[PDB]
Amino acid sequence: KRQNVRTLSLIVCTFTYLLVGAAVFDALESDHEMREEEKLKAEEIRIKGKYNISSEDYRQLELVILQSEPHRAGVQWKFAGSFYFAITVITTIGYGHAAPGTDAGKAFCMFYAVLGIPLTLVMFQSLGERMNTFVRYLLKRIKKCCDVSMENMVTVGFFSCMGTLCIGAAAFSQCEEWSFFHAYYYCFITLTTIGFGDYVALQTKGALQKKPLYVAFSFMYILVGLTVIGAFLNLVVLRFLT
Amino acid sequence: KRQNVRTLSLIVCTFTYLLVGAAVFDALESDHEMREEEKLKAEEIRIKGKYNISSEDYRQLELVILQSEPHRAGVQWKFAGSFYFAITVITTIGYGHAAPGTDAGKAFCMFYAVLGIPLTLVMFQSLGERMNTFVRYLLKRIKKCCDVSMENMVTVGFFSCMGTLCIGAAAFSQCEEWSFFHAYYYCFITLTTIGFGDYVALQTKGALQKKPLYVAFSFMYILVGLTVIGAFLNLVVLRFLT
Ligand SMILES: CC(C)CCC[C@@H](C)[C@H]1CC[C@H]2[C@@H]3CC=C4C[C@@H](OC(=O)CCC(=O)O)CC[C@]4(C)[C@H]3CC[C@]12C
Ligand SMILES: CC(C)CCC[C@@H](C)[C@H]1CC[C@H]2[C@@H]3CC=C4C[C@@H](OC(=O)CCC(=O)O)CC[C@]4(C)[C@H]3CC[C@]12C
Ligand SMILES: CC(C)CCC[C@@H](C)[C@H]1CC[C@H]2[C@@H]3CC=C4C[C@@H](OC(=O)CCC(=O)O)CC[C@]4(C)[C@H]3CC[C@]12C
Ligand SMILES: CC(C)CCC[C@@H](C)[C@H]1CC[C@H]2[C@@H]3CC=C4C[C@@H](OC(=O)CCC(=O)O)CC[C@]4(C)[C@H]3CC[C@]12C
Ligand SMILES: CC(C)CCC[C@@H](C)[C@H]1CC[C@H]2[C@@H]3CC=C4C[C@@H](OC(=O)CCC(=O)O)CC[C@]4(C)[C@H]3CC[C@]12C
Ligand SMILES: CC(C)CCC[C@@H](C)[C@H]1CC[C@H]2[C@@H]3CC=C4C[C@@H](OC(=O)CCC(=O)O)CC[C@]4(C)[C@H]3CC[C@]12C
Ligand SMILES: [K+]
Ligand SMILES: [K+]
Ligand SMILES: [K+]
Ligand SMILES: [K+]
Ligand SMILES: [K+]
Repeated sequence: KRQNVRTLSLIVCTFTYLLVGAAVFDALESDHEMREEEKLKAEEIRIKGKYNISSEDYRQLELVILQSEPHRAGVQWKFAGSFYFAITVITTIGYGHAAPGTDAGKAFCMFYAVLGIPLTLVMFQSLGERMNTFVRYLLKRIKKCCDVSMENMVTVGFFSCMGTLCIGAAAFSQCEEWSFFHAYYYCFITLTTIGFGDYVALQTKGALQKKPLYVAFSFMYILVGLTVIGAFLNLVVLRFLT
Repeated sequence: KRQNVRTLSLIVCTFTYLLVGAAVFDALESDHEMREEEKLKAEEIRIKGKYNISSEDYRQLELVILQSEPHRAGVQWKFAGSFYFAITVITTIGYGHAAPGTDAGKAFCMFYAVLGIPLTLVMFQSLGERMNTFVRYLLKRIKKCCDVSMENMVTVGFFSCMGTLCIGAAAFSQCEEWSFFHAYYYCFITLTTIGFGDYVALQTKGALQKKPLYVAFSFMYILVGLTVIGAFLNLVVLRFLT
């Protein structure tokens, strides 16, 4: 019946989209990955030959460097670091810069996520609804000064999202030595709750302990962007959900 | 008015929860992080003293090791690797094992996420609704063989979630050299779309190219668990949402 027809039609489209994306990603990244692997292998071979590093100690050095990578940015388990980790956990971002090393800590993190995800989702939904109402009121007032259609609301939301993305990209590029495109990409990744972790803010020269204003601004920007995205999402998707 | 009262009451509870979580995480991880940092610093100092490694070349070695970490697991941009990356992107997991290195690739990934997230969400919601209806029908048939309350449905969903988590943990522990607790934690992280990236499957001895059955089973388990979690989320969260 329809329900099954729609359920099976969605699956086929999703599978086709996944296949197309995988094919494009392979065709675009195979040569680059091969070249990077060749260059890295040549460099490491040259370094090993020059320094006569033993093969057994190479694995130990790799493990030490990998384990000490988060520690090179300072102390990541202070009050600011713990707050950042909790914010990433509740928002399902998963940056991966710092992870618990204790089984009890892992269990506590799991319980924290379980007890916090629905509350954060409900709060974000309420904030998005309130922002949508405020935006509608502002648009009505502006039109009176100068009825509202959906398309106008959709365009206003898209423009607001683009402006927020541009502002965040400029702010993060002018305070962390990042390119405009790289900052925009990082902001988009952060606001979509994906969290690749390739670019992580508040990880340079101990900014988590010496720049409280920057941390506060980053938290405010993250919350504002999440609220903005939660309105565009529920005003284009929730209509077809139920 | 109530609306603002509820909106402001949610915020206070969320902030208190964040503060409590940050305090607990700090009090639980400060000493462990300090000990790990001290041990790593001592080990690296001893290694540098023994091998007489120059300071300038140490940064180059660290950069080479960091850039070559994904490549140590094989080829991550093949058909299987591209499919895995696309699956992680559309599901907003963000493992971070492989990331694009080209600006055009990053733009394509951003467009892919934008065009794929709503479709995946709608498909997951439909699958969860269908599974919920099937579970209700099965429960009614079982009760007839031996009306349904909401508490019974919640208990059945929780039991199904626990069973799926246990099965996935056992399967991933018996095929990737992992402990039961670590496998359970990794499965929980994967199913919540957090994606810390500390534990990533299909990254050992080139399993992405030599074990197609394992990759297919992992994909099926991920999809099933995502549907199961989405169903429970629909039961608990949507009733209080609208
Ligand atoms: C196993 C997992 C999925 C459990 C998830 C727990 C939720 C069912 C709880 C956790 C936080 C709760 C919320 C915390 C705070 C509030 C504000 C509260 O508002 C008021 O008390 C003032 C307004 C009014 O009088 O309704 C209404 C319930 C609500 C949304 C709660 C609804 C139920 C929530 C989402
Ligand atoms: C209404 C729209 C179009 C504009 C919104 C105003 C922005 C232009 C302002 C509002 C908040 C500002 C930010 C608030 C806090 C900071 C931290 C501040 O950092 C420091 O002062 C310490 C580090 C340093 O020395 O750079 C640098 C500027 C910045 C990013 C500000 C940049 C300019 C921002 C984004
Ligand atoms: C209704 C909305 C607008 C409430 C917004 C609340 C903010 C004003 C608060 C909430 C969380 C706070 C942050 C939580 C944690 C920290 C780390 C804290 O760092 C330390 O305590 C160590 C470094 C130092 O000694 O300054 C500095 C303040 C800061 C950035 C706080 C700044 C003020 C913030 C952003
Ligand atoms: C900028 C971003 C937010 C754009 C998001 C795009 C969505 C508005 C699109 C993308 C995929 C679309 C879905 C793709 C497939 C289908 C199945 C389709 O079902 C059928 O064609 C059979 C049943 C029927 O006849 O209705 C109904 C619409 C729907 C849910 C579409 C609804 C609109 C969706 C969610
Ligand atoms: C109804 C519930 C209670 C049980 C569901 C059945 C499971 C016990 C089965 C169903 C799918 C099975 C998996 C399907 C595929 C594989 C890949 C398979 O890998 C290989 O054959 C190649 C690698 C190797 O040589 O180990 C190892 C077993 C495993 C994980 C299977 C383990 C047992 C599973 C989870
Ligand atoms: C309605 C539902 C049940 C549909 C389920 C579809 C699956 C049966 C398909 C969809 C995606 C497929 C996978 C997509 C990609 C790959 C990588 C592919 O690897 C290669 O082509 C290189 C290695 C080799 O030569 O085997 C092996 C098959 C596999 C695991 C496929 C196995 C079969 C899968 C899981
Ligand atoms: K992530
Ligand atoms: K990550
Ligand atoms: K990582
Ligand atoms: K997510
Ligand atoms: K994520």
